[PDB]
Amino acid sequence: LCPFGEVFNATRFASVYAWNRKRISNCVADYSVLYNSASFSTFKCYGVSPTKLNDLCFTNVYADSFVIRGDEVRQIAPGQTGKIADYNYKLPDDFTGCVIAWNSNNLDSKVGGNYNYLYRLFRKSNLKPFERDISTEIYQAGSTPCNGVEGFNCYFPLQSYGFQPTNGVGYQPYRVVVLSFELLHAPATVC
Amino acid sequence: EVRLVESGGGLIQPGGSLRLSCAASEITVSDNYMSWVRQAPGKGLEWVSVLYSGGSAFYADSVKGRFTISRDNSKNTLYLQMNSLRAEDTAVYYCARGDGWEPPFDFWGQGTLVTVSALTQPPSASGSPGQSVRISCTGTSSDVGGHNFVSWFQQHPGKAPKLMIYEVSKRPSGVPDRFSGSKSGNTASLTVSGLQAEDEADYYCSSYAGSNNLLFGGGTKLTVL
Ligand SMILES: *[C@@H]1O[C@H](CO)[C@@H](O)[C@H](O)[C@H]1NC(C)=O
Repeated sequence: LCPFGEVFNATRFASVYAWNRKRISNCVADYSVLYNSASFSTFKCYGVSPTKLNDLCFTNVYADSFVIRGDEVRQIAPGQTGKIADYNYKLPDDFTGCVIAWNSNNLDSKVGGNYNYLYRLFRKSNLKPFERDISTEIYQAGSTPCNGVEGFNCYFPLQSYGFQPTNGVGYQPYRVVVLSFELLHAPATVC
Repeated sequence: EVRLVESGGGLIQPGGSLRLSCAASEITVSDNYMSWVRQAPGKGLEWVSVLYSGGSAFYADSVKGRFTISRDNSKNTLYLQMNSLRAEDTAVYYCARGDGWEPPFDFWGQGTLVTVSALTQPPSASGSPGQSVRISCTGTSSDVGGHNFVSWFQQHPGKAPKLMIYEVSKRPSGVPDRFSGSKSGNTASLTVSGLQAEDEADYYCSSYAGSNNLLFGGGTKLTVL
């Protein structure tokens, strides 16, 4: 049995800018059980159906997971733009796979704010699909070099979400899992 | 010097077209959130468009499909192409750095006039010199009451708005600490204490409202009596 529980029920999730990727292989995957396994608020598959996923085999399955704002979940889809799609986690236009999300306010918000979850707010250019950027150099927003010194036009590139339990639903944390289905010239190991 | 300098403008008939320019100094347009904000004569502020450092563009519902934001990195200049103009596009158009909530509109151009032929604030408020006044800004749980992306602006006649408070209670460098921002439930408040004649001005609140909607209050005129 594929260790989906390890991904979906992990105690901590990654920050979106440092999104985690888990490789799943050599196992049987029941995606109908996965679909019905909890109340997910988002469960959208692109080019595939979870019922038809049960009759397919893949070389590897990849599960990307992270936390974002509720208002940002729509950016975890092919063809989207915004601070998450552009600078944190980018799906390809031709994405095949599934996107699953659920409200995680009970786990990831703190009274006073959970500042452990971050996203990249400043970046010179957009991310390529499935690119990950974990640099934290002070970001030069003007003509004057920063030399590692924060100040006017010189910004730490990551921002904390600061999730609080009293946030409105759209600003509460949502845990997200993206499933990608890989086909290599190699024996199938996930069926 | 840090500058944002608009050009272009004038009088157009409905269905006409105009392109505005915003030439920056020190601020690097291609590396920043850059926006246009407009103000119809005698009225409040309305966010128009933002251009992201990576090239993504977003637009207010009122202009989507008619306006286009763009830039020339070699000229360090931001542009607003405005097509299919209507009478209701009449406004002073400001460029500004920021997206209006994260990061806030901290730096503003001078404005340029184009003529084509919600958050609840009290219309007015007053206080006495050295005393205090509280300006309220009432939203809903999906904006003011749902997050901390609330800003406050001061605007004097003939000048661009000036960022006074961001993130509910944070003051930009140089803003006097007798300007204080807070929030209770769905209502944000700007408290101005130690009131001085120069505090006479219009004050606007702003809040992100989700789905790339940026809201401004209708403005409060502050009289110091
Ligand atoms: C996560 O845990 C719940 C409760 O323990 C369980 O019902 C669910 O099937 C688990 N999810 C996965 C993907 O294993």
